[PDB]
Amino acid sequence: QINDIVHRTITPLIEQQKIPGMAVAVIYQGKPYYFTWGYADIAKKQPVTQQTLFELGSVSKTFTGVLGGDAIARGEIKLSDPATKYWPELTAKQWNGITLLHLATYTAGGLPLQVPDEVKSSSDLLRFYQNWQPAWAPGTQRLYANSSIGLFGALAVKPSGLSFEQAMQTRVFQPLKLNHTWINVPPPEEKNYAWGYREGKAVHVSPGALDAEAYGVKSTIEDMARWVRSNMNPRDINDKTLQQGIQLAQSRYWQTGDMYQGLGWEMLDWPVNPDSIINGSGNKIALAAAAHPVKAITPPTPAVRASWVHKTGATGGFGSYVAFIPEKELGIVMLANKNYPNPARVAAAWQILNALQ
Repeated sequence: QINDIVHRTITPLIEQQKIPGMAVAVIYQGKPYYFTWGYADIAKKQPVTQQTLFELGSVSKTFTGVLGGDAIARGEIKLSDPATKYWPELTAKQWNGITLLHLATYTAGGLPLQVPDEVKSSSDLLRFYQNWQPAWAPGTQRLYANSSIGLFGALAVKPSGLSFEQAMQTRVFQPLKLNHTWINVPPPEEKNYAWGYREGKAVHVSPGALDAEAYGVKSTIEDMARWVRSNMNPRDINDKTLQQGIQLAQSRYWQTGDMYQGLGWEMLDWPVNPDSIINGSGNKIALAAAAHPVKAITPPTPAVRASWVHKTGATGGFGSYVAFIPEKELGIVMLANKNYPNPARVAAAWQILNALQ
């Protein structure tokens, strides 16, 4: 049963990685199953519950990709639009030919993993992009980057007239009944906000430019189970543009190695080789490992049901992982208040979902 494989996998993982608190949801034949361990606050012995909020880190990129997909489905943007269409002050010559597709899929030509920590004002942000010099031509190399998809999210909402948070709330969170999912945790919900732990110290994510767009969502294990269900079976969503946007986020725009780049989501063909995904999540020590040549998929392949769809995410004090297999109606969410190595997350998720086929 589900309980046995979950306990048999997560209990050693928590011990090996010294994880202070953890929540897991397994989605199995259209129903969620929840598990919690440990503490949201170690000192106060406040337990992790199904209402504890965890920082999703870069799992937030799946929300940004879906929000962008919804804007496409609304007719507000196209991925073929130039980035300058929505930010005309981006007059620097290197931006000719860079599209929203490039920003969304990390293929603009070497935008850096992090926005520099010295970027504080909007003028600081404009100068950063104006001074950026691409290492490669657009649409040739994938370099995973907050400064890339973060800007995609910020520009994707410009035709709506809404802020990124208002757009995300009204167009994604509220239609899917994610009523305990936040970019900015409101004061009444702070009692539910777990502490993250980095080297035994309690921490929360630090402010940064494009934080909301790139890594800034906090959510419960229940809302994330609903998130996985909605992305696994979009045809069950009654909001047409949101259903379409969810589908567009699992389209395959680029191929590199064994994986395909969606909007936020990343996909591999199912059945998936576990070494392919465990190794693909490892630490990229060498510079060359950060850039991957991409093959254009034109037109993009519409969402393939026989896929392993997944995304890792971390902040200073949290580590999260989401994966699902639409063909098998199977998925998992793993939220922890410690940033522990990605390969450990993927291996545990693999063992659980493999046992449930």
